[PDB]
Amino acid sequence: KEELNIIQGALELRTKTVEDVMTPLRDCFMITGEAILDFNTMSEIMESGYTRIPVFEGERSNIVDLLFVKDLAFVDPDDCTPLKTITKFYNHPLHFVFNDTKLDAMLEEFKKGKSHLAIVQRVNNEGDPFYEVLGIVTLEDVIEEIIKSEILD
Amino acid sequence: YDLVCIGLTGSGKTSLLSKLCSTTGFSLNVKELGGADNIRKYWSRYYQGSQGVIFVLDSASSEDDLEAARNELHSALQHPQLCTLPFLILNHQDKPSVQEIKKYFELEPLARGKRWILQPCSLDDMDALKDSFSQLINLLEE
Repeated sequence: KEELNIIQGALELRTKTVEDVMTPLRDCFMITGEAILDFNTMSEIMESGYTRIPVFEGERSNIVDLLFVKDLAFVDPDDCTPLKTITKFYNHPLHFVFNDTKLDAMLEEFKKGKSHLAIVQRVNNEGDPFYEVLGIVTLEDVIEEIIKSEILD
Repeated sequence: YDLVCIGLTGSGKTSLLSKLCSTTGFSLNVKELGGADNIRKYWSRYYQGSQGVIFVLDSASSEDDLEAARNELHSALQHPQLCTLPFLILNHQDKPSVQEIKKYFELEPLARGKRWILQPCSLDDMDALKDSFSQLINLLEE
């Protein structure tokens, strides 16, 4: 009956990890540090719909800053302001979470409301082991998973 | 207890930490991160699973280095993984101005109402460091 759907959803959530629901790096919309916030780039940014865009330097796995769409409401597209100005001025925090982190803990990290996007990194391994960037995860993703489980209502 | 230490002079700070045990990466489980300019941007890759921070700043350093220390402390203060945690702010054994640090770091207005402690410490003063760490552990117990 209904309790069956409840238990199934709870099991699906408990088993699910952030790695399962994250968007892998190949699908993530990003932007390089060398970019300039001219008229064309703002069209490309405003069309993707993402509110927060990771900003990398050199490689897509080397994330150095975050870009907020609300920060692009006051900019004029003719001055051709470089991205470095906005990034260095705002300097938003960068959230890093491991791939093995579970839905509940990662969800607890968002509860403060100080952040909405984290970067999923893996403990990779010869050669000296390192952190490997897999993708990005958002509060929206975990909430979409929870409502997709149809537990509530 | 997992703690993180970030500060200028990353090898200098790891030497100050080695003085307690009788760098440029992952090192009471205190992980000391490097203080080089390039590694400061990648600092945030290690903050997960921390219960407190030990921020070290060279008060005797040049004005620009002090500016970098103030900016780094401000970035650490508002990080979601570190904002809810208590962390202690500590420099050299002998120095040629805690009030100046409070006024210029703007830690009175912003750093208000949370379990944060700015305490003096010197490499030649072991007992003062012990008392500062005792206060930090007392905050960690909350």
